[PDB]
Amino acid sequence: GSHMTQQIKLLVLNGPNLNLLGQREPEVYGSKTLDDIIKALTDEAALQNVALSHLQSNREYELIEKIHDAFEKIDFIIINPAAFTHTSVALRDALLGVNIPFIEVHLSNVHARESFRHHSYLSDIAQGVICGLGAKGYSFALQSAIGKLRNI
Amino acid sequence: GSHMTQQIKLLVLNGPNLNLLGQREPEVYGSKTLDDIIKALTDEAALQNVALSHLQSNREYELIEKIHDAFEKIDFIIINPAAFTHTSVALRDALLGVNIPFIEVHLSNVHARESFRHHSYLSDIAQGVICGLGAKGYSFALQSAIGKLRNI
Amino acid sequence: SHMTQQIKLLVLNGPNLNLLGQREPEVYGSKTLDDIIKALTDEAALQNVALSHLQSNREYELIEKIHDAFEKIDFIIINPAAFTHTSVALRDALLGVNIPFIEVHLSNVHARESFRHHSYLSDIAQGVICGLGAKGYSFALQSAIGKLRNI
Amino acid sequence: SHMTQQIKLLVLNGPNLNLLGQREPEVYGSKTLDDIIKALTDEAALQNVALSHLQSNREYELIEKIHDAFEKIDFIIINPAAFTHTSVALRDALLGVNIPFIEVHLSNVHARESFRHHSYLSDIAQGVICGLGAKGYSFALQSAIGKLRNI
Amino acid sequence: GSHMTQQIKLLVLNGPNLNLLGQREPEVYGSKTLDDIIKALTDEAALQNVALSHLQSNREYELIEKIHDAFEKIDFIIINPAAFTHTSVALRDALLGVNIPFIEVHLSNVHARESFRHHSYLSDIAQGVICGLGAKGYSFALQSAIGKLRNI
Amino acid sequence: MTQQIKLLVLNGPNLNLLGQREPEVYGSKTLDDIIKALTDEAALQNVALSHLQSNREYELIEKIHDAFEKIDFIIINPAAFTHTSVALRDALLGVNIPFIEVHLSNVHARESFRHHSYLSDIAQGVICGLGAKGYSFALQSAIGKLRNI
Amino acid sequence: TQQIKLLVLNGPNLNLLGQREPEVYGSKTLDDIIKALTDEAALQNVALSHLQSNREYELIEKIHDAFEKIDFIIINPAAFTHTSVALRDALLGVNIPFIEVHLSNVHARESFRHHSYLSDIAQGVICGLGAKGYSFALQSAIGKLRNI
Amino acid sequence: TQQIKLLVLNGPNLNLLGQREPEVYGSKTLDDIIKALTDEAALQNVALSHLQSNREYELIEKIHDAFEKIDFIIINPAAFTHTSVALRDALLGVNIPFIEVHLSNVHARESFRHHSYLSDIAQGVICGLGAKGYSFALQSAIGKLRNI
Amino acid sequence: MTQQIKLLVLNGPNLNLLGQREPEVYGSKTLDDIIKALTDEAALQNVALSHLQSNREYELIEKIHDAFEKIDFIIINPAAFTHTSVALRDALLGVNIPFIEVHLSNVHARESFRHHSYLSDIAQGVICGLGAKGYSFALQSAIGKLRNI
Amino acid sequence: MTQQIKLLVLNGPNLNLLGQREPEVYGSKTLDDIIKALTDEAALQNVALSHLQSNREYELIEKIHDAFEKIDFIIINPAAFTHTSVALRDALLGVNIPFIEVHLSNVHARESFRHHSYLSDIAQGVICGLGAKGYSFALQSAIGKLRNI
Amino acid sequence: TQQIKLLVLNGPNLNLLGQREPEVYGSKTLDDIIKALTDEAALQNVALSHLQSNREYELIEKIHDAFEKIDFIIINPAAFTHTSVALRDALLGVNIPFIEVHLSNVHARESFRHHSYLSDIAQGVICGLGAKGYSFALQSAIGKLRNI
Amino acid sequence: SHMTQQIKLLVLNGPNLNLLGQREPEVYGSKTLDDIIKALTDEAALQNVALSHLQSNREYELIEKIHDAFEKIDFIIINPAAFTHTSVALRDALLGVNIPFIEVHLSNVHARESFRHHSYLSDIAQGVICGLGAKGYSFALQSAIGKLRNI
Repeated sequence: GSHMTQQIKLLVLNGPNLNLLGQREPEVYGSKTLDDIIKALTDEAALQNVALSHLQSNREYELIEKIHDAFEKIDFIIINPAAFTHTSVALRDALLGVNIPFIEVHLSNVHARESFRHHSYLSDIAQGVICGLGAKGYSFALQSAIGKLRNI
Repeated sequence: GSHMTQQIKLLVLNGPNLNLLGQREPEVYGSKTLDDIIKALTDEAALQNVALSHLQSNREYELIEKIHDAFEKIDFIIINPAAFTHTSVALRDALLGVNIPFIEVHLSNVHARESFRHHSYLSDIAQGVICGLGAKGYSFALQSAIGKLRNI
Repeated sequence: SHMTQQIKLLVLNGPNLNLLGQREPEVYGSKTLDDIIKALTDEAALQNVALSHLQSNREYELIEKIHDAFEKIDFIIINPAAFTHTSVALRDALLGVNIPFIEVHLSNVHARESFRHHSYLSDIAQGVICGLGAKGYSFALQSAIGKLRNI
Repeated sequence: SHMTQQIKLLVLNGPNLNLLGQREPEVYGSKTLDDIIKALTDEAALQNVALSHLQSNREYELIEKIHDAFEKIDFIIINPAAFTHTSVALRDALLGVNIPFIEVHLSNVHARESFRHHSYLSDIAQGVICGLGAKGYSFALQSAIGKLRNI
Repeated sequence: GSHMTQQIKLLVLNGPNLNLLGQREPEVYGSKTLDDIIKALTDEAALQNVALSHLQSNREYELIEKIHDAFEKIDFIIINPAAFTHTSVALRDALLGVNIPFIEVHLSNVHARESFRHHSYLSDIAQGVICGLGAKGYSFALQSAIGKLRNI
Repeated sequence: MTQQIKLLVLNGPNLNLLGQREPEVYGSKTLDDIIKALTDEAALQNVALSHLQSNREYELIEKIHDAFEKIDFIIINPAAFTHTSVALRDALLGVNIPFIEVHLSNVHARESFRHHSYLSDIAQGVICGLGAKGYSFALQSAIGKLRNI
Repeated sequence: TQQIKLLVLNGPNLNLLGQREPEVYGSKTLDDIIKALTDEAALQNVALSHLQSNREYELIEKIHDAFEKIDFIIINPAAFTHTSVALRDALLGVNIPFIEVHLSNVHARESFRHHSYLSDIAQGVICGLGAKGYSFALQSAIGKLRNI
Repeated sequence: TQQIKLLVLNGPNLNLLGQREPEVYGSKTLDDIIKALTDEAALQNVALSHLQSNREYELIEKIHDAFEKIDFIIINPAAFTHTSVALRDALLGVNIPFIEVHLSNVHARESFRHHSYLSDIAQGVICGLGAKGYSFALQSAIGKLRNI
Repeated sequence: MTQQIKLLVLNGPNLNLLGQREPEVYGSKTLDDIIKALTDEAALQNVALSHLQSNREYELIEKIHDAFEKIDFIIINPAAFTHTSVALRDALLGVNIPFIEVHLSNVHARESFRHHSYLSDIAQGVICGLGAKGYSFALQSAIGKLRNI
Repeated sequence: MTQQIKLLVLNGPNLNLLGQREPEVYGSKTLDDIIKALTDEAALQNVALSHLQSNREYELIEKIHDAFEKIDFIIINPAAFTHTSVALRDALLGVNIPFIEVHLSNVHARESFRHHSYLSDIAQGVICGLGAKGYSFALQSAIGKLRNI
Repeated sequence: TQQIKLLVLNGPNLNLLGQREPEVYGSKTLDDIIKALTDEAALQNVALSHLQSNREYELIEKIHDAFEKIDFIIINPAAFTHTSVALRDALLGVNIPFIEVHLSNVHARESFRHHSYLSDIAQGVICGLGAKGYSFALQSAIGKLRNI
Repeated sequence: SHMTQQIKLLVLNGPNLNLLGQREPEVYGSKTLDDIIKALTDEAALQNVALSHLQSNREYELIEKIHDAFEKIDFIIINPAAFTHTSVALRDALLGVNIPFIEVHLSNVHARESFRHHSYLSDIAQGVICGLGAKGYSFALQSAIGKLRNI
């Protein structure tokens, strides 16, 4: 506690369709964009000596290749795989292959939606899972990650 | 009926392997190419004041990103997702995210093929589904779409 | 129509389709089964297709009409309605007379209860149309003409 | 805290959570349920949230506390522990009083036996946190404040 | 047997995450890289008048498009689809569309791993399947392919 | 003063056999005996009760179509058709008359194929196992629903 | 007539009847239903006793106490219908005939509500007919016990 | 011997036997099979009656009419084997013993044809042996009724 | 004049117990009685009928291998092995002799594990529930198939 | 000389009914009779045997919590709770006392919902079907495990 | 007492007990367990006979030979528990009561080991308690046969 | 072969494999089991592998041979044929003697009936070869040599 902390390098990965946040019927579904969420999250992290990086993609390969590039360079991942949660064994195997701990986040409550959304190829190997709490879910994952890495 | 119609903008999306149409054993499986089908369909649409656009891809992301780019620009989609019908939740979520009505088409009768082909991530949110009627399926979807948008 | 060989096509409609247009027409639609068949028969005749029709709430009347179609009808368009999910006997009647057919549904069965997702006909149909309303019968007619004339 | 309307929040903990910190603390952890609730109550008070708590191994005490919360509590945070997988009665108590809630688990249920993968609460919760240990209750508190104050 | 053989053109396809071979904890999981395996395999093939080509990708489309480009140019495929074995109907349909015989290989024993890894969209249409025998699996597939094409 | 209610009772296949075989074992009451009693009970509360029993699915479907805008409530025991007839479900939905499903026997005590009904989810409610009084209970429920008592 | 002793058992959450949004979900309380049913029974020389509880044990222990004291049970186990093998085995152990009643049509609700641990051993089941279901169960019990 | 009265019931589509591509699927018609079977029965003092129908009700109503009139039933329900609970309950209701017969081997066909609503309550089942299956069922019925 | 048919009857485990326990209850007929009668019936139609019953799966498999090019038709009651032995299925496929599956009891009236057979889909046909006459029916069917009568 | 063993027997719902109904049919032995006999058998081998039977799941959970660091071994018949109570599984795991699961009846001969136990995989072992002696067998096993005999 | 004749049957691979890594998996051999059990039985005037086999037929044929000769069977079918309908039908055919025993807790092992072809027709089942399970089965058999 | 320690390898073949090459050899193939084993034994000997073989239609002969292999055999290659899908006893024999093995099938089981898709051995095998015909045994031999010699 008394010493300066070591910088944590944390990567946030977002999957398909999350670039649409804030676009359709904003008076109904909300006005906050993904860029707004990540800007806020990057500032929150920087006040705790965390250098937060981000990629969102509709391209599964961009997410896989970014996980590979994270090897021995990133301390922790926060991932919202979106639709690829239910379909991508390749993302599971990238995360197991680089051995970086991660937390799974969803804006929506997947358990209140169709039954196909109730199965995740990541949840069993995640440190934990947050769903249904909106944009704050990313901040909760960041808080969890800092506490896990610094034992606080 | 008495007034000039408003132009309809319709996008046709084709998924993987449909670029192979007409290539293998044409005396056995048929000589018509996908370009032949789309040329004919584009002319059929133009005679009814429909501007028909098209993308075929083996790249799921190209299809997702084209759906995103369609937002507030396209009135209706006709999609043959091919193999991605059974696998792509991301395509389901792109179509729900942009809120454009669509019809699902297959050249083959999926119900006569393997059991994995009997489930579609699109069929329940499509306006309707055509399968097994070959290339004419696209024309039937176009006819349906014009009637739905112009109430005829 | 003149240069072509006449096609003989039978349309079969299952139970409850006689109710089309009856209840809350402002809500569920005004068009009757008679209206759909009149229009379809006119469309067929202009392409040298002689179109016959039977609708029934009696499974046997559909089976027996299929038997009577043997060596007399080129193509069948069938909306079996609720019998789609229940009638093995209709499947075996169609297999027994070996006439190609298309399955049509007005509604999108895939958007409805899971018991409607299974058909005893879809695997042996030439193809299936669902969810496009009454134009689905015209699409089936168009498809049948193209198949039998190679056009 | 001053400018805000006070929130009344109830935390409910199910069976066996009273054992936290008791067995092999060097191995499974030292922190007790009392330690988690003391900290959580202090965190709530600084944001003008009055936080009440009940833990029980008695399903009825949880049901009856939910009934007593009607028209008196704004939000519930619940870790039903083993009752997550078994108690339809707790589901119906929460539906019956119509208070929004968040489900929390210390452990990652998805990493454990398949019977723990099913919850009678998760579909009607506002959301679910699992696997993040005792900070999950604080995350649920943060979420509840943001939802009720639109912040 | 007495005549010179006709050259066989064989394509090896590798799916996602196989580029990680040899990288993590090599004293534990092994030091051999995918490039090491393919170099050895290409030399083994060249001594039997087989011209062996290779693509590994984390991009499903690169694998699909390479299969399409193989049409009437390649005699046989060896494929380790990795995670896409369990998920990609599109790869199944590319291989059926070009009608090139193939053998499925896995370094790991998929039957000893999670139940989702027990189903393959390729195994029923492969000539055969090798799993669990490590890098030699590719050599066994090559040996099998030569014998099938030359009737030896 | 009450407005007359018009109520139709529909009985499916094999219920015409009630009372016929080994009456000392399975009971002596016939379907005609149940319906005569029920028609009298209904008449005392200004309900005009009509009845069809059939082994012909079509006769039940066609009767339901003919009931449109003419009948206030249906009591149906579809017997074996409860587990097999989607067409009866769709007839009842298509005419939009409220109904109650009744079975003399406790279907939940019988083979597992009898545990599912194509009508139970869209019925007002379901009565099983209580013998012939179940039709009386259904009649009482229908009167209370239509007259808000 | 010989007096019949009949016990009505109600499971969890039925104490909430009539409390929330009464203009929407209904004004009748469980006490209203039981007071009416107790009167209906007393006019036919039936002594009707009642227990509603959110405590599974209270219902089990009441069933044990009914042994050789009660002629018939009417039970709405509410959520416990789908979960309590212990209630099934309490009813089988005391061998008192019973009818299962639900206010709501369980078949119209989620699939987990389609299965009952009691329905196969009940005399019969009534669902979806609201509070009159308890009256129909009482009528059925009288007819069975008095052969009328 | 005492005369036996035996009813043979045939379900849907069996009227098509012998009609389509006879060089491929066979020339024997249902009338050919039944005329032969009626003669085989008459030589053993069995009066054999027959109904084939595509109408489920005709088969149900024939079974009701058989009550206390017929000693044994042979039934090939064809497609109705897999679908008709009503036929099962008609046979259980009149309590006449019966054998189930199919011309084709249902076990070699699609999985929905593997389940019968009649097989568990039949005396026995014959499938796949063609038209001789009806003769074997007749032989079995004679042996059961005359204890031979 | 007919050509002689050579037919092998195979019986699986526990069928040697026929007739032994509580004969007044379960029957007095032994397997030897059934086979002696069947061998006589076959001989009258110029069929040479051979038999093996075993509790040893291998004795049945090895007999089927030995039948190759020597036996025209098999009648098999695999008893418990019907539900468990893929190896018997593959023996029969490997020698390509037509066969009929017979069971004395109605397997469809018994526990659900008895409802599946590794032989029924590749048999010419299946007879169950008709007691010892089922072997006679199978013999009649085999004669008719081989002689086109 | 042996060290005393402290052993707790837990009995779940409905076992208080043992011996009550139709004793000429279902048996006359009461739970009190079984426990008195078992307590005497344990005392002869320097085992102090305590007991709770309850229809209240919480009384069983709370007793298991109270056993922590005070009891060497548990014998539990959870009765109906065997098939329903994850909370009892988690109580037993949380105090880490070895246990044996016992049932008087053969659960495998009863309805399929009785075939699954939330305790059987984490028990030392399971005894079913052998009546009241099953508690004696569990006691013998516990003595042998704790004393390595 | 009247002498009881009791047969113990052991299935495949139980001959390996005590062979591999005895410091890890245990030193007791099957012959050690059976010699002790034979002595325990002989002190109670039980004649105990034993067969262990990797040959399914040897166990089936031994059960047939037990008919009217043996009062009770204790069986650990090992792998055959999950696979052998033939063993079930041998035990049902000779109608000798039996107890099923496993050394290991099958419920803690793979899901295919959770199902037994014998458990529903056994008198009872013992698993997970090691070699003492055979003694408990012997104690149970004595009590049943002598009403003690 | 000289510089290496000799490997002792056992090949086990299940039921019906004795029929290889017997029926319609022009159609299903001419090569016999004896031909495969002669060739395999020669291939082994050139790499200082002493190869023993048993084929049987008797499950017990396979079980007992596995028991007899304890502390005497380095590696097993097994084609259990139909017993792959049925024999828990063979699984437990191999687990009981703790000798590593490879499962081989001539045919592609995944292309055949669904009951052939499940193996009681595949999860505990070092690996599995199917569909490659008789060369699969040679591939298994090659794999075993590389594993035991670290080459």
